[PDB]
Amino acid sequence: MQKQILTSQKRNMYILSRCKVLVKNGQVCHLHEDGNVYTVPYANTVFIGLAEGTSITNEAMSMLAANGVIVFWTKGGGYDMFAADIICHLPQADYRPTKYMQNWVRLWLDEEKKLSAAKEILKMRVDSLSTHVHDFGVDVENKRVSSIVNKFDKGVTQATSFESLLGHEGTFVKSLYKEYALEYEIEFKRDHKSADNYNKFLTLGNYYAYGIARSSLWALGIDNSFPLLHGSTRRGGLVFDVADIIKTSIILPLAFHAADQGMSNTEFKRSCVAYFDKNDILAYLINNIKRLCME
Amino acid sequence: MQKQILTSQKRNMYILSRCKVLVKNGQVCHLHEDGNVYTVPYANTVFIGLAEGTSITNEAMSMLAANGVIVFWTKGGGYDMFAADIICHLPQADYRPTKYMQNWVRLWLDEEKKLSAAKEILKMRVDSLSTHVHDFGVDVENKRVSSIVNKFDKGVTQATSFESLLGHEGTFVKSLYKEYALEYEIEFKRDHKSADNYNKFLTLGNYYAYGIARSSLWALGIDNSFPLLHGSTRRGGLVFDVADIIKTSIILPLAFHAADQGMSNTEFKRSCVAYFDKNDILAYLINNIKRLCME
Amino acid sequence: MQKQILTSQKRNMYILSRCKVLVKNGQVCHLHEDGNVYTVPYANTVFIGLAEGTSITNEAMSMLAANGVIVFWTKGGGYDMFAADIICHLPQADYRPTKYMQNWVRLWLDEEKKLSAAKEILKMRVDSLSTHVHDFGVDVENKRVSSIVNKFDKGVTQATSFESLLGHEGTFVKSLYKEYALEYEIEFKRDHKSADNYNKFLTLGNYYAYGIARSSLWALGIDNSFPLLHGSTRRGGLVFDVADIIKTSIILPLAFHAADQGMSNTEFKRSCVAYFDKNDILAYLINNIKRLCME
Amino acid sequence: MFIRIKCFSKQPIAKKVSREVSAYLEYTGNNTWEGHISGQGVSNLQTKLINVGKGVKVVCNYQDKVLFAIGNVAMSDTGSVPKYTTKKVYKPDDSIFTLKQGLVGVAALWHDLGKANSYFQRKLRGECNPSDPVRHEWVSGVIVSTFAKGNDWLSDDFIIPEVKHSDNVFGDDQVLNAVLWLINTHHKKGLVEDPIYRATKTMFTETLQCVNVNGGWFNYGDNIDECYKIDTSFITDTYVKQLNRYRKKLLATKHIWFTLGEDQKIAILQECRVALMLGDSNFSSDLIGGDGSHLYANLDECGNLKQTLTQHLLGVTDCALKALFTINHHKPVKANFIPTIAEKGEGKFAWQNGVNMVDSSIDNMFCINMASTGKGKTLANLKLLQHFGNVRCSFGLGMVSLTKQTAKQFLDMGVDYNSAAMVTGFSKSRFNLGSESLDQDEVSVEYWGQTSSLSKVFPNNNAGFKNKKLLSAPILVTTTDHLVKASGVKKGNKQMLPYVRCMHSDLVLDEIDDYGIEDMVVLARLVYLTACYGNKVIISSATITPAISNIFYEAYSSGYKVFCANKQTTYKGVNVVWWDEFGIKVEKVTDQFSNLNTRFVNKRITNLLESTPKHKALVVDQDDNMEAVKQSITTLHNAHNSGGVSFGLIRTTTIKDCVAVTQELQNWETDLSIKILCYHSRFVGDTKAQMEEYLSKVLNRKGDEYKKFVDTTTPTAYIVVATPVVEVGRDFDFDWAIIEPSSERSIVQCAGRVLRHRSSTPTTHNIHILKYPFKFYRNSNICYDVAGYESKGYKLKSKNMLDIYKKESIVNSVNRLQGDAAFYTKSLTALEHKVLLDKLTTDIADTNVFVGGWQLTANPHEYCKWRRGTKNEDLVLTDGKWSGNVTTTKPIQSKIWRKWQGENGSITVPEYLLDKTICYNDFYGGYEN
DNA sequence: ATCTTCCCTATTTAAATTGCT
DNA sequence: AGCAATTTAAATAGGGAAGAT
Ligand SMILES: [Mn+2]
Ligand SMILES: [Mn+2]
Repeated sequence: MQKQILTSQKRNMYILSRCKVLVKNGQVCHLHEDGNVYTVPYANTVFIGLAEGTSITNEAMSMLAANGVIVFWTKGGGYDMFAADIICHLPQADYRPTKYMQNWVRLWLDEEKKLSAAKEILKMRVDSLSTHVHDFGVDVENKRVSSIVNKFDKGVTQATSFESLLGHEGTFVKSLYKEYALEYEIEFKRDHKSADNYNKFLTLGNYYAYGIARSSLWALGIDNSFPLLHGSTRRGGLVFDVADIIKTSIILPLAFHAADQGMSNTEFKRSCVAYFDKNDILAYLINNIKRLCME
Repeated sequence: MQKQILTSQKRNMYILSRCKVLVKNGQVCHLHEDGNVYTVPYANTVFIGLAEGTSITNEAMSMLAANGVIVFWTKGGGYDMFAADIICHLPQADYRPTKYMQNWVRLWLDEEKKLSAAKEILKMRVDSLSTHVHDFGVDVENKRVSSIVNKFDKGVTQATSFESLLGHEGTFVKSLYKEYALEYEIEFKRDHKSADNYNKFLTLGNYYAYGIARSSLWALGIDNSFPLLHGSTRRGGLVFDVADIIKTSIILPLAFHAADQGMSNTEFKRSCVAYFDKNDILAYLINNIKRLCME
Repeated sequence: MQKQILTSQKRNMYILSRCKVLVKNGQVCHLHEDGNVYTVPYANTVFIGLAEGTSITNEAMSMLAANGVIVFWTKGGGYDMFAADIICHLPQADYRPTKYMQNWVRLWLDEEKKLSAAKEILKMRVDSLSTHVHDFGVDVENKRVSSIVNKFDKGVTQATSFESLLGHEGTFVKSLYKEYALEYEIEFKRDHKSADNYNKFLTLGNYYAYGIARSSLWALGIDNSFPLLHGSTRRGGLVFDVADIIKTSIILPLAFHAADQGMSNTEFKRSCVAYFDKNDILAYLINNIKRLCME
Repeated sequence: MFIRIKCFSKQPIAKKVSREVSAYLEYTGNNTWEGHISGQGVSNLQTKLINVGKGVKVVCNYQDKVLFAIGNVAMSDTGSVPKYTTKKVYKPDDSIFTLKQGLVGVAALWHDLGKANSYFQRKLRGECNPSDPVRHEWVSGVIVSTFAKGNDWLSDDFIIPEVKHSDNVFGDDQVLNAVLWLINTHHKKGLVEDPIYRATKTMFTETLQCVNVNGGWFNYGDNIDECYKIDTSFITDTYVKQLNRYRKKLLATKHIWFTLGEDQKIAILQECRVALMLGDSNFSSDLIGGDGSHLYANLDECGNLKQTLTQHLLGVTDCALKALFTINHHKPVKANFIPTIAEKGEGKFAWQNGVNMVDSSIDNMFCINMASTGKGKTLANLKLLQHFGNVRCSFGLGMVSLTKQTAKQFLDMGVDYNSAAMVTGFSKSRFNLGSESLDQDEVSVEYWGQTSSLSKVFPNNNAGFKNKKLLSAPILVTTTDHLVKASGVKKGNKQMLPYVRCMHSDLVLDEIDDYGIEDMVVLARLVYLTACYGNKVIISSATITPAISNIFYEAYSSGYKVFCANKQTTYKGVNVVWWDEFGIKVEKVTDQFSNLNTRFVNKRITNLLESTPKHKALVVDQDDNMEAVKQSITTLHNAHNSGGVSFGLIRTTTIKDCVAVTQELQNWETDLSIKILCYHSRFVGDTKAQMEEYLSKVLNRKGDEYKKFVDTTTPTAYIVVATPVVEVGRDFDFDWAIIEPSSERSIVQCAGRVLRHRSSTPTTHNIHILKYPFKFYRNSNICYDVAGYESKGYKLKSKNMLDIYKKESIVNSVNRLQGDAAFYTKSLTALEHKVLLDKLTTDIADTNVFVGGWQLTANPHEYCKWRRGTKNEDLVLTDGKWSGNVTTTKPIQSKIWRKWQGENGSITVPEYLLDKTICYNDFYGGYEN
């Protein structure tokens, strides 16, 4: 494996569905019931999600974890309404760098430093918006998005608690959900259990940003049991805290565009790889979480 | 095959080998090598392990995680785990780090509890030596070994700094190395690069010790970035610090016996996991970490 | 062959260099002087070209002609200023549509009608500029380009003789070539016997526009032997009017961009395919001669 | 258009497809081509890649979606191009496939035991009547029933016992009864004449016990004793071991048979019967040559003795087993990814982006497309089919010309003949004249296409042109009668081809309201059968009645229950997609369909009502409808005209009514310049077709091209007197219409023939409804039964349309969309809705839609007849000379605007009017004079 | 069970030669 | 000179069995 592609420099990501994942001739490959064995670039894979009807052997996990691939399952607590337990195995056989845990927990225990870090990660939402622009959807520089970003920053500046924070999240996300919906001419209510494409593509992008966020966390050694946002509806830990940096900048525009431009699940999945490697979002989140812990 | 490991008091770390785990008639079972299905009771197990030759499916994964049975992927033997998720307080109701984890963090932070816990980990390492008495190895009650034990006890009790504890730990470890070299009629000097039987057998036994200490640290949710003796820049130093407890008590006599009789590596693996299963070495490490972190 | 792809929707486009063009096992291909046999898609080829060291056979030429692929030979220029003579095999075995040739003849024989067609075709290059705007190079709607095409349109409106058209043709070519030179910050002189990349990329685009123009003329049955613009300098046939309608709109900015970015000739071949395919320049030329013929 | 073609092929079928795919694309190496080409280039590449032979393994990708997949190449489920491809994948408790295998194998080794009687031997040799007294399927059933009553029929030695004449062979054992029904109905289903049995029998065996020998098998019955004296020469090696292995297969799997539901048993036994006729006809079609003598089954074309009964039974068994395997394990060939569909709809097609609100991964879908006409309904149906992936559908439409219109839309938008197959099974002689080269129309019958793998299990490699177009079509744009035979037939093997067609393909039925009530019943039977195999039903009807939409949903729900419990999956419900031009709504509906459907209907009504009223109808007060037609023509010309020129449509009910209105209007003295056309259906091939093309080109009002097909310079009243042939499938736009009332859906449809293309609102009134139908003067007891849902069981208390309709009313689909069961005896709309819920009900009855227990019998194909019409004999005009009692006559030549002459063709005359001369005429076709 | 190595197993591609036009 | 028929042979794919963890 020589040096092994840095995990920020891995570009392939997969969520396999209705297959038996195994190893043939040393190959991570998923076999469907039609007799088709598709290989996976395991030394270049960021994550492999496993949907319903999936199965994986031991050796496939053995040479995915040796190559640093995070494997999660989309069922269990994967109904995304409670978002309690998306079953997500990490490769902890590799002994990770430690200093990001140290600076992360120094700021975690200190509640005032946790509050300030939460504000930085809430500002990372609008930072993501500005950095990652899309040319097939909402312009970030129009009056509504600039007004709501200004309102979000002036609310999160004067914030006092995590209950006040939970509320600012409600506003940003819900109103960005809505602002897209009115510009995409669709009455839209976010529902993880909804059948319309505007929600199934959104849940697929939720799993994709879950994988990117969890790979960015594990890269630095950061776990999930140390979240910055505490609330009643914020069950799920730090992986959703990192992942909702890039809902409204990446996952939500791609999902809305996909649904509006009638993409299929496969091409939305691919549009997600194209945006996650063209702008290098994994290295973005990894470097930005280094900025978050730092001292 | 089916293997039971007691870990804390009542929950059992099940290890499954050469079997296909799925859902039959609404509950999790597994077809084994002999073509006979075996079910699993949800009440008596929390950790379930997937050894070599083992595949699990998606709805089995989901129903296992919905019953509080949290799954990990391991190399065959049950003490070489490479893939898992993080223990919470409850798997479905909430997401909080375990009390053990938080206690460890707090103890590590304040300098006095970190020094006291470093002294305590070496106290229990001397306890481990006596507790796990071998047959082929040297007598722990022998006058030279007891003199080394009392020298280590005096040195740990009278020390006020970590580098003194590192020098004393190295003196104790290599003094036990010298004692076992005096037993087995050889000039033994500990180097990882040597290709002789004693050094490489001790190296792969140390890797087994790192694996079982990693399982013990994971099973209480203790993260791999808070070492007691080793430095903050040492990657996975807590695995090495916990494995130090059983490196000179269990791994060293088994490795020197293995190099004395000169048998091959797989049967040394089966001797190591037989000693782990017979005397509940993982349960000893689990109770050790509970007594360290609870204080 | 059912409905052979209408010539205007034929897409492939080559100039073959240092290879003998033959037929293997059914398909037309070209074999270079190292053993490499690359197939030609003759059913979708617009034209092929033959550079130095090329040699086509009989049944290959037949399979190109019966499918309707116009074939020329690039070399033959022997003067100091002019692309002298390009030898071009017309597929006349396909019997052509007739009344478009009758319309071209009824405008060619009447001198005032030829002058009127000369007028509209001189402003056709002006509207070509306006329609086909590249992303690189100059912007068409700047003050200098609009001033020179306005002076060109004002002068060609009041023109009454073909020698005045030739003079205004010369000032137009000098104006564009030099403005592109200014943009790309180079000194430019159009010599077909020059080693500078802005020149032989322009001769390669001369060959490309020649092939496009004979395919457009042959698609409506128009011969090269009816030049509506004629003179001492301008003696090439109708190909030197329907070929340089699209110099300063398509080829010359593409040639300057290819000589500015400076990779090999193959990126220029593929860029000519890409722009002649994306904007449908062949169908655009055919439809323009269509609205010429019936007016 | 940029495509990429990859080859999976072995042989030199990686070589002689390489010539064609290297004629159109550049070679990127490693048997992969990639390049730019046009859509017609894609069509040419398809046509010369499929025709080059069998074994072509080609996958094409346009951008990243798969364009096409030649063969049964697995290609892409998620990623594309597998690698270590293999066999052995899932191996489940398949259960019901083992059940179908055991039933088909056990029955197929027993399906022709009854040819061993001496009567069938002298029938094949030819010294007696070729029609048996009792059919050999019933004799074999008697053999199997007697063997089951004597010995244990599942695990014993066979030995054929001494059998007698039995009136019934059906007992109580559910599995034996399944085998007996498969044996007896391997040629035709039993027919039950009994009214009490038809009234009460519902279950599987409880209906099957009423299937006696008198239901078609017992022809005449004088040589019964010779028909039941039987030899036992079948006891050989391979027959006995095949019977033993299949009987034990059934023995091992019949434990899951009792865990099935009634719906399952019916659908599974229908599949078993279809596979059994497939194997039987496949082995009966080919000539095997060899024989072991002393017993025979079939005859060749020369009448010689061939196909001895032991190897005939063995061949029918293996062919039916192979039929079952290929029909139960097929990944069928789907259509191309049409690139002109997937982009956005613009303007009035902007509602077609409702497919971006539907899930692309749903296994089932029940679309109710309530969008109005002119919005591109069929294009939206194709868009909905392509939203889930590649398309495999059967566009079943009424009329030949509507299938032609949908085919022409499919051709000019994006679909070639490698994916589309227009099927009209009559070979009409309506050709396009003027210019063959400058046509750019007249969609024809070629189907370059791709032959499916199911053709090898059909008799004699399916058939020639027609059945190859039926079975192998990815998209089958067909007349509907090539699909309604899937639910079952009286006599023969005509069920299997639409059955196997609808098994692996979706079903798209457009404007189902124009069909008859029994036609809609058998269409919802087809919907249930299509949903039985997980395919998706798209219904596209704007004027849907809740009753219809409900019973079609319930048919789809019973079918999806069959499909859900067939694959041992828990039934979550049906993905219902309500759709119109104002929105879409996708809900997982397992119950409470009625409130959601009526809420969508009310939302569509409120989205129709705030728009401007386009059809204001006034019911006239003038009793006599002749002079009511006169006064209404004068009034609506004086109110609705385009500079003195107006177009009127006199919609009447029947043909002699049409010629009565025409002959009155021609003799009507007025200052108006009336120019009269007759537009009914009784016309000769030439004349009729000519009327169609003229009317379609003069009533086109999207542009002013019609000003040149009529004399619009002089103020003229262009009047078209027509029967209900104008209100179905005609893209006509009249300035105004005068309607003889027959049904309310006729009112809504003839409102749709007025201002269909324009958007200008009428000021006063554009429809004048007559006071009475003309049958009031002929039958005052019942007058609306002709072209209406009035009948002898549903009689209006009053026939006055002031009593049964609003005097001033904005006519739209709202009255049909709402649904009212109360006051059906004195309003037309509630009369309509009543009948629709009282015939298409959620019962099984015998002529109903949930039919269970009777699918086993021939009853739903006899008492519910698709296109039930009158006797209908055809008087044929041959070169100007008529055949029967026709007598050409001369029309009134007063106001005829256009009259086309005819020389060939045929007219369809009911047997009632055959008694007298139909008196064919050049202007108006058939009448009573 | 999973996966690997190896032995059939023959099925499957590539080259080679050579009259024939 | 391209091709076709037709041999000849090298290699590719797969299935079964046995040995490892
Ligand atoms: Mn028969
Ligand atoms: Mn038969």
